[PDB]
Amino acid sequence: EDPVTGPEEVSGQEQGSLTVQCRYTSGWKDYKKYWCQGVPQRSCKTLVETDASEQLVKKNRVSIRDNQRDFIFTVTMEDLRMSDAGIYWCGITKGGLDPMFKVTVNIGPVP
Amino acid sequence: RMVDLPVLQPRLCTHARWPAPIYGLLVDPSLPSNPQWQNGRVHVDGTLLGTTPVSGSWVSCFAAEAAYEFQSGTGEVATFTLIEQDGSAYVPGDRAAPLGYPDFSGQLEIEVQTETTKKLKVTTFEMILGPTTNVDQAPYQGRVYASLTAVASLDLVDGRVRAVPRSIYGFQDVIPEYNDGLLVPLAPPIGPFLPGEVLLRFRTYMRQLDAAAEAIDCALPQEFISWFASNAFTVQSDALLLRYRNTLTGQLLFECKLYSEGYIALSYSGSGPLTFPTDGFFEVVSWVPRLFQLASV
Amino acid sequence: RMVDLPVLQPRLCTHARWPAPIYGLLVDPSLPSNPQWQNGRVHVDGTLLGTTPVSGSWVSCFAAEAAYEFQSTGEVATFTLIEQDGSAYVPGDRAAPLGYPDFSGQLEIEVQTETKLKVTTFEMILGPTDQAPYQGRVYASLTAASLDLVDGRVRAVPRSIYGFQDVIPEYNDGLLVPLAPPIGPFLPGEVLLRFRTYMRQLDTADAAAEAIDCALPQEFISWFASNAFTVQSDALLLRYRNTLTGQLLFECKLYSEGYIALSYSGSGPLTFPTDGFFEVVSWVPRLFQLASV
Ligand code: NA
Ligand code: NA
Ligand code: NA
Ligand code: NA
Ligand code: NA
Ligand code: NA
Repeated sequence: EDPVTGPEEVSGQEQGSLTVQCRYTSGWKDYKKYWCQGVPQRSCKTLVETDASEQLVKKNRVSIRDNQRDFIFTVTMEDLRMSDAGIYWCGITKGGLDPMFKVTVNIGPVP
Repeated sequence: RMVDLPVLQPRLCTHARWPAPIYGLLVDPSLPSNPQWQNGRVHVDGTLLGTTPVSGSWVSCFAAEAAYEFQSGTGEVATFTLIEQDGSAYVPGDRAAPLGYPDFSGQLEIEVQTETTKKLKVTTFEMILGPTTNVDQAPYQGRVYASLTAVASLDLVDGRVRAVPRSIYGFQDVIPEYNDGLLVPLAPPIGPFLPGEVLLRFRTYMRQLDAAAEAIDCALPQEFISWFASNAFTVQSDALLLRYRNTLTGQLLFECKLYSEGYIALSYSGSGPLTFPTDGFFEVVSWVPRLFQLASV
Repeated sequence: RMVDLPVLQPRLCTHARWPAPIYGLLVDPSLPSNPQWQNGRVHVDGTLLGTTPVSGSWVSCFAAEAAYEFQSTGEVATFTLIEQDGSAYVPGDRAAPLGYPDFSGQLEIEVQTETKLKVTTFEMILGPTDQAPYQGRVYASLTAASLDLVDGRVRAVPRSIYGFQDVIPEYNDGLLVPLAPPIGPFLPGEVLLRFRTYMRQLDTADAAAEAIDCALPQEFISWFASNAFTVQSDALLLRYRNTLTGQLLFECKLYSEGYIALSYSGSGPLTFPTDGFFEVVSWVPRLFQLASV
């Protein structure tokens, strides 16, 4: 059983928002959580990261908030555009190899 | 004795930053003019710079004490306590990493010999070099991590390993993460050059995963590095005037300056790359001052 | 000038028959005394023998134009060999293109392929087992449906080996080829000095059983090839000394044909420190008797 999991595939639309539920096991409660973009996996670009508390952090068009009661940190990507599509990662920061879970983000136009 | 060079053709020599034959010889003003390569660096007096090793078999490789584990969601994970490739202990000092450690960035596929408790086999691991990682790589501290996707444990036995490079994904010719984001001692950037002078590049192509060939350059063939390291010449001036001649006929192709700091410059004012024949040889002419003006190519 | 050697320690040098660092230095009278290795062969005057290349990166590798095929056997590769610098291979006075493996077994090779780019591991039987690298044609295969590979030029590097035997491979479908002569001759009581590394075998459980020897480090080969010394006698008297102290460890004879002999009468292997250096003393006749080790 994995340390952090979420949706394998999410889809959003132009100017819309999408929400990614990164669930983790209880042991990772007091660790920093983050949302990463791109490949190679281990050199991905961190878009936003918590300070290991429950306070919401927002950078550019991405926000993150850690729920340390239900052990879920929620990533919101807002004002979506086509260039946002690609490979992302739920991340937990620790010494060495991070627990990471791949989330593929599909972006389409509004019908 | 007076400095000399072996009459080896570049096409027959060993690349100094990726373990492959030298395939090209060129200048290219559109590339970064002062690269900070850590392998392939030597002074003409024989002093090895950066992480440059004597042997070409050390290039872009490493050795380590390996401790293995399986972690669901990652696969088989390796914690490498780095050693020097001859088995001696690595001591953090005035270089960025153990000798021969990769001096470029990307996701490196490495091969090590493994064994289980459950015969010997060769296992391919993924190791992120840089430019930045979320793995806290610190070869300067003797600490690197690698992993491979697996549904269940490979039941690997801990022990000493030699890691050889198999391929590279997302290659970037920038120095890797040597110390978890902290600064490290580095060989200085290659240079300086006079106005109109550009770096002579010995080129090979590395196996890559992401169809155009992936070029990587070095300042000198590995044979020239061991040549200077073995001869310990006395340095008399700022640079050596070299002539690159055809091996069979002796025809002159270009003249260049081998600076005492271990890099070759040509006088070239073109915009794009200029490739040269690889079946020539370099001959030392004389010592010249730094301001010696080369004939343009 | 008089022949000299670089003061490089063996443990810092490059093996000449398998692409790996030199890890050991030994004599072993229980091993074949006159091996017919084709790589790692050079005269003291600089003449390269057999398939010996200048660069260690050519060792146990090859280059070819690859033509791929699927046989419901698996994916099959037909390699039309070229020299590793891209020049045409022409069958001549050596067994194969320069650097081609000079041992036997089933070799796992890795080449760049395109279906974009990937690295694919093929199985290549060296034999004797219809391989003909002397003719410029060798075959490899991989168990598989078709991989839809695109034909093109390749460089094949060794990953591991299955069923290793230190005998020459099948160079010409079992027929003869021009070969560098067997290493030797030796005086009575003289044995070959071996520079040892370890290859990656898939059928051995002990790492110590993966040994492969060569006659000289690759750095000594390029040293002689670059200097073109004049040969004055049958052999050179060498002294192997500790680098830090200068203490003499043993004396040996570097025969002009490119192999080192020690006088040793023991039954089993005798390993030596790898942090010493060789120094040329003088020219000696063939009958010069070494002090035993
Ligand atoms: Na948090
Ligand atoms: Na390095
Ligand atoms: Na970096
Ligand atoms: Na980490
Ligand atoms: Na073919
Ligand atoms: Na051969």
